[PDB]
Amino acid sequence: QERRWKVAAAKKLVRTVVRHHEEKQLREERGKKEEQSRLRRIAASTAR
Amino acid sequence: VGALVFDIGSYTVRAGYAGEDCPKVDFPTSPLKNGMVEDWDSFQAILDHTYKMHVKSEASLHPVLMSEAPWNTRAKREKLTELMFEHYNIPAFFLCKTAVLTAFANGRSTGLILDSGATHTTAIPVHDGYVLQQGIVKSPLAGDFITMQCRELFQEMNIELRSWHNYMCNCVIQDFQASVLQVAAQMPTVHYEFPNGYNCDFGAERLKIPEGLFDPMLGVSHVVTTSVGMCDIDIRPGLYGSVIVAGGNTLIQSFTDRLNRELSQKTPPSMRLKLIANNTTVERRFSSWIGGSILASLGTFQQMWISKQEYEEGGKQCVERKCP
Amino acid sequence: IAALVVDNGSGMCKAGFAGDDAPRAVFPSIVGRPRDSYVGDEAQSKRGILTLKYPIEHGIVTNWDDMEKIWHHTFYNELRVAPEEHPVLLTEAPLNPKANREKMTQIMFETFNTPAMYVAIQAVLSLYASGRTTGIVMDSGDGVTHTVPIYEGYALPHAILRLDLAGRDLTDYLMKILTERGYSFTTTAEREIVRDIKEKLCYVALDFEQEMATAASSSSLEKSYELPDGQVITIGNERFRCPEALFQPSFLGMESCGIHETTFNSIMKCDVDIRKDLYANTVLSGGTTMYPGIADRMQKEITALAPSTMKIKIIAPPERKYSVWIGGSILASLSTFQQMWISKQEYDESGPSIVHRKCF
Repeated sequence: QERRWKVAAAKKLVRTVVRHHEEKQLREERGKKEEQSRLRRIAASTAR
Repeated sequence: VGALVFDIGSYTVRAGYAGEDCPKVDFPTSPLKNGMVEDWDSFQAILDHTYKMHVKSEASLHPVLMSEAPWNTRAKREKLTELMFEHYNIPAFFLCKTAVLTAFANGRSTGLILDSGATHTTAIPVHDGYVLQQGIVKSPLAGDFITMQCRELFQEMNIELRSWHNYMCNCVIQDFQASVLQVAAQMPTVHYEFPNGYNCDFGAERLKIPEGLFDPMLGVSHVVTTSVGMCDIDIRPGLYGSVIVAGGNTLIQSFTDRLNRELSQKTPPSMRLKLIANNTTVERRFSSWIGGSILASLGTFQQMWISKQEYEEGGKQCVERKCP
Repeated sequence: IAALVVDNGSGMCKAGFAGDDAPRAVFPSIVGRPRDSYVGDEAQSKRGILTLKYPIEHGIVTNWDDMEKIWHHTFYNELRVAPEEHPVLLTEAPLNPKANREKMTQIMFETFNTPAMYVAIQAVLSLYASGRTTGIVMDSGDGVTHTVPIYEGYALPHAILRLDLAGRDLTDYLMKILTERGYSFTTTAEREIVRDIKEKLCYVALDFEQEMATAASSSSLEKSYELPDGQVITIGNERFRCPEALFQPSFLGMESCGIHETTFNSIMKCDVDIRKDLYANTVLSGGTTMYPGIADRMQKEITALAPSTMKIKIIAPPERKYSVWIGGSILASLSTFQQMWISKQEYDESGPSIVHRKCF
């Protein structure tokens, strides 16, 4: 049973870490996108 | 405290107050070979020469606005704010693209701009007051190229066309352009006289010299038609109905006219392509300064500058934050 | 509350706290000894009455008192923290005897009495830092070498390979050849200076033979370095003579499979079904292992020896000097891993063996 269980523990840890990397990168990208959108919006404020 | 608006253009500097119609000082610019400050010290010196000799007023009192090239690199802007605030200690600052001011001078936010200076002629489509960096097309077939045709075509004439003599040598080839260059196929021509009295019957040279910017490299028409290609798809009709021209280098006889034909025959005929005829030198020479002068004057400029305050609380980073 | 990460390099300790990017304090892991025994650089500063000592021999512990005191001084001066209110995460080389594991667990619990403890291999934590699922890890550490094929965040002790060759032996050989060039390098200062020169100009040759031809013909390889005394050293072929020893143990009179040869052996020791993926998931290790021309040359060598029918996608993080510690910070910064900690009362109710019952 211990054999069965630690392999599962390793697998779940791998899934956790891969998911973490994923949101890290997605947050980076979406932050950039929001920044440029805000810049366009302030330029549209100039246009206002 | 009347706001000061300076244009640091590549070949001449146009300087003046926000509330006045004309730049009170327009003198030759060099630290701006490529389009941005190549020599900060020479740049700083000519700026110093501006505040003291050209306008006879300290920079520490009036609010100040500077205009910059559309394609310029950021590092220039951060350093400019760094140099400007540190040395001159201005109360308020701002940076705007020359193309943006022209569209502001022409009272048309959404448009496409054609201008040329030292070594560069570019196409910049501006939408909603925003320059589409991706849409910019920069070509070398600037006025300098055409004048260099003039100079060589003068040297072949074998006329006698220290740095001041070079300034004179350059000044004449430009002056000849305004009088003569128009865009046996030209019929009898002018009798333009040099100050010493030398002259010649300037024949087809007046017609072939200007043709270089269309056909010496991307011609001005090719510069623009592609630029709109690179921009968005559906705003393109807006740009075509809003094309504008600025810059003293663009001052050639039937120039704007030939541009209309080249585009009218290149654009789809169904399009509403229109050129705004600010063809007068005074219009073209002031167009950039006019937009800046208007910009500084307005009552919402009171929140738009980078006050001296923003520069203490934040360093160079503010430039990217306050100026689109 | 705080989170503690302890990375113990083969010859330099580099500790820090979870969530941090870089270790709190870093220094070589040496121990003084009076003819008060002082720690690392603390001992080094007092060389007159303290003698240098390496508790991490061969990448392995020597005497429990030595690292007891390294932790003593760590906590009291560098961290200047109360770890006994924070979890304590520690790392180890693979194939470590259970004796060392129980010993360190007991030392932690009794000597320092910190609530939460847990241990995990260096290589797997570095892989976690590398953000990949399945692959093979090369442990080009600092004092010892290993090849860890990690699968599903899970490794097979048998498949691993070992070799006690690392930056220390490379530096010793480089010192030897530099002395042979007509120089001399005896004391600690000379050792560190040789390591400095290596870190500065030494690199990994692409075609070692044509590299010899160029060094003996193109003096550009022969370069000038200001020694601490100021002396300028011409350094040509020797810029990369030592690194080639990695693939050629004969350089030092040793006989074994080169680094990539060792790696091929290891990947063969695995199961064929996923060796293609392993090839696709190369790894690197060691801050003393980033020398130019190394990743590309190793890539070429694997492409050659490894059948091209499989995809050999190398992985050479230029920031791997802390890979293990960085992975440790990441892990300690995970929610589901918090439960997995081990409490002091759990030791009090099960003894040290609880680590081998749970700490995996």
